[PDB]
Amino acid sequence: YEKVRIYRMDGSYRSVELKHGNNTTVQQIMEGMRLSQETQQYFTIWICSENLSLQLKPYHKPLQHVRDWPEILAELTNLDPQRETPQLFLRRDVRLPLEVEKQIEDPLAILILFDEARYNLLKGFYTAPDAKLITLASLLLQIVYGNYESKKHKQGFLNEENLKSIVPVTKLKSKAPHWTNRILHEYKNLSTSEGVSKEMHHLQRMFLQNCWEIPTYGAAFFTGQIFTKNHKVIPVYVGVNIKGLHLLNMETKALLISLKYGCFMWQLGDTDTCFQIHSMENKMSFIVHTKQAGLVVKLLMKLNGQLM
Amino acid sequence: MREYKLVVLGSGGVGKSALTVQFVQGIFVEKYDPTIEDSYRKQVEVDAQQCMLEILDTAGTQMRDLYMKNGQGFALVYSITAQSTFNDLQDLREQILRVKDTDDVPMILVGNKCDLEDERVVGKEQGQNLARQWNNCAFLESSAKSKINVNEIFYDLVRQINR
Ligand SMILES: Nc1nc2c(ncn2[C@@H]2O[C@H](COP(=O)(O)OP(=O)(O)NP(=O)(O)O)[C@@H](O)[C@H]2O)c(=O)[nH]1
Ligand SMILES: *Cc1c(O)ccc2cc(-c3ccco3)ccc12
Ligand SMILES: [Mg+2]
Repeated sequence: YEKVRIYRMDGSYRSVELKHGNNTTVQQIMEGMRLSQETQQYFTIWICSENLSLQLKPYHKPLQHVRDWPEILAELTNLDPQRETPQLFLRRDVRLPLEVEKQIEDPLAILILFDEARYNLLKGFYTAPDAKLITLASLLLQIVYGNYESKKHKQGFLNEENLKSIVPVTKLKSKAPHWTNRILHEYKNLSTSEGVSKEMHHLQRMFLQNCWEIPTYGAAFFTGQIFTKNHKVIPVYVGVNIKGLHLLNMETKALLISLKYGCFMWQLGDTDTCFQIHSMENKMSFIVHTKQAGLVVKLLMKLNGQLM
Repeated sequence: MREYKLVVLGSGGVGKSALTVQFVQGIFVEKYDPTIEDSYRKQVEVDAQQCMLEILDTAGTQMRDLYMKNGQGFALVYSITAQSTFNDLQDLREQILRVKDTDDVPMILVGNKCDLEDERVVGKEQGQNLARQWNNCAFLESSAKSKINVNEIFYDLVRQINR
């Protein structure tokens, strides 16, 4: 029989039988997982290589996307396909309303969402102030390392090797080493406070609660370029989520602009290779050049239309 | 952070997945979904060391030769309610030593479903007796449902790999 590995962001995977070979659909693969109809509604199958991630649809055949990946890369990116082998992932549905996520109680759905959120945080895709990042680091210490012990954690426990797993990689160098005392204090408060539940799925939901207010939470990230007003090229990540549109500098992950639905407008370029954004009251306009502009605008239209 | 490659082997239905999922995710898997091949990752602390565990959850039937070539520690699980699953582990122990070409292989004998004390078919002494023949191999009676002897299955394999 045929089988495929469905990965998650932490490196784990689950093998699923392909009853219909490469004609098997996302819907049929989702049924092959160990997910109830409660756990299943929050997630879907993505196909991602190192520099292109695509959320698939229930009717899509993911193995044919793997087969056609060099042509998909050439249509949506300017990458060379020889360094990009795609894999199939189980990830949060980009259309999942935040209001629906906030009502989730299932421990498995929480851990899957938590693991994806932690992956985005450590990679730097979550832009947030220092206090929010320090709180997230303290929760990761409780989740991963357990209860705080002064014997074990008070001094020289938060080296770069241990700091890397609790803070964004973009802050690990010139910001995180100044955070250790504030991180351990909140870590100690978490453990010594019996008013907060040490249940695993309860701690993971606390982590997500802090992530739900980050502007880029749950965003699908596309790749593009903008030109500076005397013109310089700036590679950017184009993040589209249920809140709106966000631009990150590709090199630094710094948040260039964050726009909520109803405060900006979009228009697809005539050549499909770009889209323009008009902000309200900001009275400014920028254009993002990307071969994914056709997907960015379509996703923007659906996620805007979802909000009532 | 040192990486540890652990492999959970045994016949079907013994609770290989339920033990792994309880350990990694803290959930008790109730439904019986026969495994093809699942892999899990989990960071733990064994003897003041941060360890990255890669736990391979295998099929009750089967690619078995590759699991043993690559795996560093092996949990051999049976159900105390099924005699045949106990009998099957002798071949697994012997085949592991064959692929490794040595008897010094990190290994633990696990009698699962010890919460079903009434449905017990395999006694505790018979399990200890088996681990004795296996060059004084580690032995635990565990329960994925009651969270009894779950973490120390994998902690003990880490310690055996470190020695
Ligand atoms: N009462 C009880 N039931 C258990 C225990 N461990 C597993 N089970 C039950 O036994 C059944 C089979 O468990 P499972 O983990 O799928 O075993 P498996 O070895 O992974 N099967 P396979 O080899 O086909 O993948 C499930 O219904 C599960 O709930 C236990 O400690 N106590
Ligand atoms: C066209 C469409 C609809 O209808 C729903 C969801 C979509 C998601 C994407 C996407 C997510 C990550 C990358 O692309 C694209 C199109 C979608
Ligand atoms: Mg199993």
